[PDB]
Amino acid sequence: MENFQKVEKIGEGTYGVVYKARNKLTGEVVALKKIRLDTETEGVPSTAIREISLLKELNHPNIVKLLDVIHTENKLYLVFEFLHQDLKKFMDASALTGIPLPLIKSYLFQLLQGLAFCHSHRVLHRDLKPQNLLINTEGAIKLADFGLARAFGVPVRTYTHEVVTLWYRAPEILLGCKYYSTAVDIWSLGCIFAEMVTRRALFPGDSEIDQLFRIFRTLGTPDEVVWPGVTSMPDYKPSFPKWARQDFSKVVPPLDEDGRSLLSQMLHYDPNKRISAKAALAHPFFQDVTKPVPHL
Amino acid sequence: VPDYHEDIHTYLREMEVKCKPKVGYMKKQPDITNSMRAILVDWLVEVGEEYKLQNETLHLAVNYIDRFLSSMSVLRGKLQLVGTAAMLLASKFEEIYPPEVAEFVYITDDTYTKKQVLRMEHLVLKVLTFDLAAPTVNQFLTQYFLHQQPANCKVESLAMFLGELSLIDADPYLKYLPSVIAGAAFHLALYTVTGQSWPESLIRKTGYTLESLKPCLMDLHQTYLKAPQHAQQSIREKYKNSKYHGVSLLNPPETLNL
Ligand SMILES: N=C1NC(=O)/C(=C/c2ccc(-c3ccc(C(=O)O)cc3)o2)S1
Repeated sequence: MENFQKVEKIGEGTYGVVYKARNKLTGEVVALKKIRLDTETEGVPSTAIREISLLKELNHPNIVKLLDVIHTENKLYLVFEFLHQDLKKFMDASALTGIPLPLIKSYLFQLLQGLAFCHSHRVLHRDLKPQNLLINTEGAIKLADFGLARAFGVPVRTYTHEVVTLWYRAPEILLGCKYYSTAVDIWSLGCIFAEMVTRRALFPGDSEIDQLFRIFRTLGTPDEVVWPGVTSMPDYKPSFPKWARQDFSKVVPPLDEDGRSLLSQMLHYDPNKRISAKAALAHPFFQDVTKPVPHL
Repeated sequence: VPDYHEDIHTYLREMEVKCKPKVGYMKKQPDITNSMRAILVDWLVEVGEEYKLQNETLHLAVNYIDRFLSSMSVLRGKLQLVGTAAMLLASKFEEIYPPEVAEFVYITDDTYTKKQVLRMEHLVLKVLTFDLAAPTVNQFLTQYFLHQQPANCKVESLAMFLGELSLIDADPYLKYLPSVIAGAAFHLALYTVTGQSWPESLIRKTGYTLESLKPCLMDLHQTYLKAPQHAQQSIREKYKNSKYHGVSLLNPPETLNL
């Protein structure tokens, strides 16, 4: 730990703070995630334990790279490759101008490649929001923050319900579903795609019921035809208002016929019908795909 | 049932080989024996039943312990500390609600301190280099169950029962990979309950013929027949209960005809 000089606190992650640091000997700029520890209590947090072991399995250009684990008695540091900023800051900085469609297409293509790699190595991310997606100066975007992530089984068991930042949380979690899997990460990515297109969060609810209703008002209220089994779900209420489906030309105006086809497959109600990250990579929306550099 | 099943199967088949313990590590342990490990594993079964822990958590902790004892000499009076920290780590990894350190200390009846349990947690993470996402017989069995035409609960409970019996005995079961033990366990469970055999669709998925499962399957048939005589009995007791369809009460087949 004495080879690193700290440059600046660059945030608070899902748990513990992230610093910019440099290696005093090689010059390498790194991100340090400091995790606080206890004897007198619980040990290494289950959240750090998951993050580090899953990250060891997840070496991919579109997944943040773990360089080292500095495991003391008193402190635990994770050493990461350094990335310039997160997608939430990028989105705010370009809120008036907009993100160019070739770069939205690029970024989504890459997030889906990272995600396909995760899913096909039995990992659920469970926290895809723009602040957990990092970008560099060269046109690359990467999944980060595997603190809430989980290694899953085939078929799945019941996992933690307390899952995904509200605005990016899939309807099957909201409705109290017993099982959920990889389709919840695709939901969040659908939400982010739309957020990039329109510059505002697609479904900015402020409680679980408000989140559901915002979903219902946009996509229509789901029924047995559209989603076999819905009306039989734990937190489903047959008194839910029945809204009609909003037309995507209105929902996400800037997007062409291919982009709207893909988004509606990422926001499918039925988790089993919802497009997979591998299938999504094969969608006509990506035929033209380039690797533009962010115009910051 | 998705689009990732084969990818995951193929990856777990690579990982099981990278995550295996050294087969002969016990011959190089100067203070501990197989029968001591068998007493430890049987106890972890009880700990799991006491805390309502997943079977997966049990399989993981046994993997952590066997890989840890692959590179580390442990005296007999420190063995339960290895096992406790391993079950603590497995719970942290796999459980929705892992039990607390203080609860782990209570189940050792104050044999170790909290400081010790947590210092050992740090050493197991060091020795395992944080590589905790290991394949288990469990993970393979659940995939294999999707091939039962149609779903039989007693078969699944007996397969689970047999895969768990294999944890207790490092001689012979350290010789075999999780996917092989699971094939054998599934075949034997199927054969016992219904008379059917290792299915063609699984021969194709796994690359394993019934012949190739023969060595592990001869062993496991023996372990099954002698189960009611065995020194360790926590698995049989657990599998008598009605959530397991009382499958440890079923009579093994006297003959396999293989
Ligand atoms: N919550 C996290 N989980 C990780 O793995 C992280 C790794 C990481 C590497 C680089 C950064 C990073 C994050 C934010 C910023 C900015 O807001 O400018 C700049 C860099 O995070 S952050």
